[PDB]
Amino acid sequence: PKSYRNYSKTARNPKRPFEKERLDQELKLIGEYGLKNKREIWRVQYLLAKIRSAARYLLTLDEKSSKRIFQGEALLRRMVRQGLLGENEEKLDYVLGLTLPKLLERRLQTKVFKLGLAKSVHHARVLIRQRHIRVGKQMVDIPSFLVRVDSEKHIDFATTSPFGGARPGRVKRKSLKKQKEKTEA
Amino acid sequence: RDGRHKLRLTGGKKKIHKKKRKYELGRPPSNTKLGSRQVHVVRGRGRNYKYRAIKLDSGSFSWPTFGISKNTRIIDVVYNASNNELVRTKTLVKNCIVVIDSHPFTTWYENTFGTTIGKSKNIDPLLLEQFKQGRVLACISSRPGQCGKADGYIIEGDELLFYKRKMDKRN
Amino acid sequence: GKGIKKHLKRVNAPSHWMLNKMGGQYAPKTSSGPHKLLESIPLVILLRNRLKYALTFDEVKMILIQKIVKVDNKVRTDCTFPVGLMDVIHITKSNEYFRLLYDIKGRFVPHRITNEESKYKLCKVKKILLRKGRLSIAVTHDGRSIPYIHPDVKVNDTVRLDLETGKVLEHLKFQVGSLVMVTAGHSVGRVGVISSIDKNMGTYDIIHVKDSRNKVFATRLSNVFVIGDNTKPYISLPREKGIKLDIIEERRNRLKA
RNA sequence: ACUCUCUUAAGGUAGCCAAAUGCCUCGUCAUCUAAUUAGUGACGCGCAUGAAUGGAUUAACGAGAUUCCCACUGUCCCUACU
RNA sequence: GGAAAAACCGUAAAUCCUAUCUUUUAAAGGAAGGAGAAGUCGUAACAAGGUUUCCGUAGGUGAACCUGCGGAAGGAUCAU
RNA sequence: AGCAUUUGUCUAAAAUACUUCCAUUAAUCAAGAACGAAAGUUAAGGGAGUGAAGACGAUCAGAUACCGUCGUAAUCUUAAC
RNA sequence: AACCUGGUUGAUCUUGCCAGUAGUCAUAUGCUUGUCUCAAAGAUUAAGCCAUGCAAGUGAAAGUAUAUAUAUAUAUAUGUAGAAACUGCGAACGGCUCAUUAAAACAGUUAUAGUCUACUUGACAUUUAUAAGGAUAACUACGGAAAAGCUGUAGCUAAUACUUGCAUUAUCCUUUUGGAUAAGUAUUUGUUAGAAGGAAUUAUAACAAAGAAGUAACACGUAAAGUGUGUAUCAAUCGAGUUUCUGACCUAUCAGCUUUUGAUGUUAGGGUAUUGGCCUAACAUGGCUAUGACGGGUAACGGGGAAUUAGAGUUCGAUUCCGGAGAGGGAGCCUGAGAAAUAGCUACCACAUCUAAGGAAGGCAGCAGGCGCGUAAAUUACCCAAUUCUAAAGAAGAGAGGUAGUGACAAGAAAUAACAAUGCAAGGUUUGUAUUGGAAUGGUGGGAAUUUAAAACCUUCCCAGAGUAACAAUUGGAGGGCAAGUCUGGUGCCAGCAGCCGCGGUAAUUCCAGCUCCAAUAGCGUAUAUUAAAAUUGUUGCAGUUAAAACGCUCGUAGUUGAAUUUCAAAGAAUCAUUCUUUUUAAAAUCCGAUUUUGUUACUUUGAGUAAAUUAGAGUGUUCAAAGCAAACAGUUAAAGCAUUGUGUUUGAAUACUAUAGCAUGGAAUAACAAAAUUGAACAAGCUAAAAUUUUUUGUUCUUAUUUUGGCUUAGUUACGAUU
Repeated sequence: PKSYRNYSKTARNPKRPFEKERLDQELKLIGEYGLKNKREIWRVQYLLAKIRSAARYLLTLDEKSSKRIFQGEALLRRMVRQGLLGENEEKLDYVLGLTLPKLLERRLQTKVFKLGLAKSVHHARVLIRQRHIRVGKQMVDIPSFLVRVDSEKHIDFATTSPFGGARPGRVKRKSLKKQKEKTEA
Repeated sequence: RDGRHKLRLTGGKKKIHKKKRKYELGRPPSNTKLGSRQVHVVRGRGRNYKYRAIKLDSGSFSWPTFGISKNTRIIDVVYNASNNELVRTKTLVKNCIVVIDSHPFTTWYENTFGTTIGKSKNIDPLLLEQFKQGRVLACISSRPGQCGKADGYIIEGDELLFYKRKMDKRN
Repeated sequence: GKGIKKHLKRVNAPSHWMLNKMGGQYAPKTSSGPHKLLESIPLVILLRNRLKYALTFDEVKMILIQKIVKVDNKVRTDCTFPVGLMDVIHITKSNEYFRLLYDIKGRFVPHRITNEESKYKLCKVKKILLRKGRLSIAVTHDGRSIPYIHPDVKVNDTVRLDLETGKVLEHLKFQVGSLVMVTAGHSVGRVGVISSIDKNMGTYDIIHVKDSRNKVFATRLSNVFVIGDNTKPYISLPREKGIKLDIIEERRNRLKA
């Protein structure tokens, strides 16, 4: 019989293909955050949009309503965990206020570029794919990992990376130089 | 057989699917006549055993008014409530009117009270007049086709009058 | 043909079995026995999926062959045998006694019980029949037949029952001051005091139940289990004592540890 | 269709058909049949159709004319007996 | 006590005959609609379109149509 | 739809007026029905004028048309459609 | 994201369509394809046909072993194995398809006081015996037939198979006790008597008749007295049949259908497991229908649900679960608790295999695999380890099921460089870009570590191991719609393109190329269907003077819609100035001067009782995500807690929704409806017939008599009685 494991679309295709202002804006966003495809923007956009929809539904419901207080607080707490909303804000209209650069700012590649390590957004993206990064206690190669607030304090190098001091350099060149030196001497 | 494949309440001809199920049954009908006791075992659904009497003659007959029973040979079938065919053919069915040999009852009464429990309810003259001539009108109550024996009661009073009038204006 | 159905799909099995989506395809189907299918657990689930003394059905079979499990004072032998709404599970190797109870979310937990209280159980009577020679007998939700019951005990009264003799020690009236436990309704797995009885001709009868936090809910008479008299519950209740937190508070409590 | 032309009292309209009306003719095309000078439907420059000399169609009716099909049979094979 | 065999009701497959319905589908000839070209004959409609148009209706005609009867203005007049 | 001479007879109608009566009886309405110009049909009368048809004379390259002269059916009453 | 543009014209504004756009767990197909996870897959066409192979069996204390094998102690004792076979239990579930089928089946919702129910559970039984009767298999012998899961004789022999059949307890009396007497479970009849349910012709108790069936002539060795197997009745249970209510697609160019042949009812039967025209007989003459019956259509199994949605919605649902239906077409049957069973059976028809021709055997919509049909679809794989089932139940079986193989059906994650130097470029030591040149790394090849039923993959580690990082990104476009070329050649109204408008007749911004540029990207085109866009199907929410569209006109039945009116208010506290909340204010009945009840229904509120998967949704760093339903914590190995020298500890798997119908429930408004004057009451008085209360005639029991309460006949008395 068919498998019971679920699956879902991450993203929604954009409608109205060639709308100039939107198109140029998307390119501009790619320019800043180093994403490969319009698809990466669209998944992030879809994710934001779902949050906005949920918050919108919640804000229609009346104050002091039991479901509303519970779900709204829970969603907002999840936003705090994500690092989308600051401490001072705590109200659903700041959830509505969430905005697409603010969300991109919480990508792991962005966080690395800001913290250092790499010298470029693009450099950070390749560095993450080539397995040099670590969130502390766990290693990751996915540049679309999003950073939670309690994990922003432990970005590091991977301990099995060259920069971690593992196998220390290029095997080829170092061996060739050592063999030549031994032969020569 | 049972419960479908006949017309809709509207008068419509309802369609059929669902080929006949065993639990419908509709088992073949049994006559049963007057002769020498002969009975066949039937195996009904869920291992319910039933008894098919195909011939009988000797029943359990009750005088209701005194609440007592004696076993008696049944002389003849004389009237049936439904079709005339069953009585003509000499076949028994539940509500049928037979005649019983009254000597057991007569004997019982003479032994118990004297003269030809809740004592002395005083017979009835019409019934008594029948009683002298020694063969008395009775209604079978049990179901021969189910129970393998035919058991009944002596007719009385108003019921007696009704059956006598119908049975025998008069042709 | 068109016989009885002996299989049970894992998805189609009750939610309160608490089985996963991806673990094979068929559940244990409970054998016929002293409690209804939808209102029990099969012994396999109890041993493997709840207690975790087996990782496989096979290990359950190995455990069961050994006469070290006893339910209701007697050894059991079939894997698919029902645990029952109120009973005593005794695991003889490690000397452990469990009484089976509902939590406050709607599923069965095996609850650690002392040796002394382990020798009795609580039986709801469902019916009382008059059998030959004018001798009454009561009929329990525990599937068990009770000879020579008091005429003072009626249909919704529960009864405390020994496990050595199978005879009655005492009984708890269904009087409107008695502790009641909810067995299968929407609000299953709660305890309250019985506020009020409403009797409806030809139809379902509803009873209003009050919580220890003074919250009120109603429930259908069919699924109401008397559990003590106003002094105390007559068996030891599990951790949350039949009292249900409301969701907001529950989540607030969970965080605040 | 359209045009010219001689000419009539007027130049066959609505219809209709190789019809009991068609010489040429067993007309041409279908269809019925195994083979159709027969039957039926079409077609119609029609020797020589056609509007109370009635035209066209018709339900019912026919000791009417005509063809085919089914049933049936000594009509026939092929006669025999009485 | 009992196998073979039969007869009767009752289930009732199946085979054939009609009858109706259903579905495509053939057919001489008839008669439409469209598509295609630079073909023929006209001048019908648009202007008072050179007889105002159009309606309903009936008859006629080579076709576009014309004519009768009664309407309409979407008429060419909102008016002594 | 339609209805214009005179008087009579039989009919309906609406408005107004009304310190008159009834007390929601209503509104619009598939179904169904009544009436329904003109032409046309069927039948009897009737038949002046008008006048599809048709016949001619013209006009036109042609005219089965516009125009002209004559002219059946219809146009009128009764009775049906 | 509750969205629009191009096309009627010389130019314009409308109406209106067509064209574009996006999606589509929705199929096909074209090109290309490096990774990794995830995983649909011969349904639409033929419920068409099938070669070969496999797909249901079963014995670990415990019915039957002189086939046979074997270990201990002294031919004997015990035992232990055991091919074979009877017997037992299953094989009636699964799995598959979706042809049939439109009040049918199905979903919710009843009912079963109308019934059946194996395994399992708990109660628990009544009218020769130190141990009974055969007859049969395997087996032995002789055999037959081309061949079949063919079977003939004759001789044997067992069973928990088949078949007989053996006490003893209870009731009444003197009075621990001494006597006497009874003694059939269901089932069925007749007669009565009468712990519960809303209601009993019910449980039940008695009397008089019949009466199945049973209550161990069975096997182990269990507790430092037990178990198996069989067994009557009851209950429970796994369930099943009927059965109440309410809910559906298209069609009126289907309007009257149904009743001899049961249609609708009544009575009586028969039949059923039981109710019933379920079936027979007799009798009624009904039942259904424009609120759409009866037909026809459906490329229609139903539902859970799926896609698309701002909100309404519209389309889809062969297909994971539930339920139904069926096994080539029909029909009929046996066994058994359960079957009108299809890897049970018999026959016919339609197909069709073997045959020496006499006869025999057959049913893939089980899994593979083949043919055909087609637009359209995978291995004659490996394994019972998990998941479960069946068995005489650990240990055996299972193409149920898992695991791989095939797999660009879908879905998630993700490479195809990065970077520093210089040189050049542009900016007010900057930003950009062609020279160089050391680092970083998968993909990949090999070995392992591991994983695993077994192997492979995954992950992990160690070797190898990029510069034209040739370890080479494609697809479709570039007038408008619509983002990007009035660039370069060829063609020359041809070839062609072009969804649409249009382009192509010698400068083609559209063809055919090349160059450049652009969109999306390991994916992108095309076709067909379908949803949005479509407020172009319009309830929300259209249009009808003239664009499409007011019936010629009126009456009128169904339908839909329908004036006003019967209980107005007053006071207090909280809170920021409003808001929310409480009190009292007519009248009758009822309960001890005080206390509490008062039309029906719609409507509405709460509730109850609701399968999960799905879906919304809380919790949870699967490496991330798609996901999953888990997990977390301390500890180089012990602390800590708590148990009376022992024991890891905290745990999570919420919540909601689950028609409109049905169920309970508070209600003031809004609606209905009931009640409602050619008259109808309400009460006080009196007479009268029914019941209750007190008394009681007479030697095992028949009467009678006063009093009191409800019903009825007859004058009075009331704010007596009708909204505008």
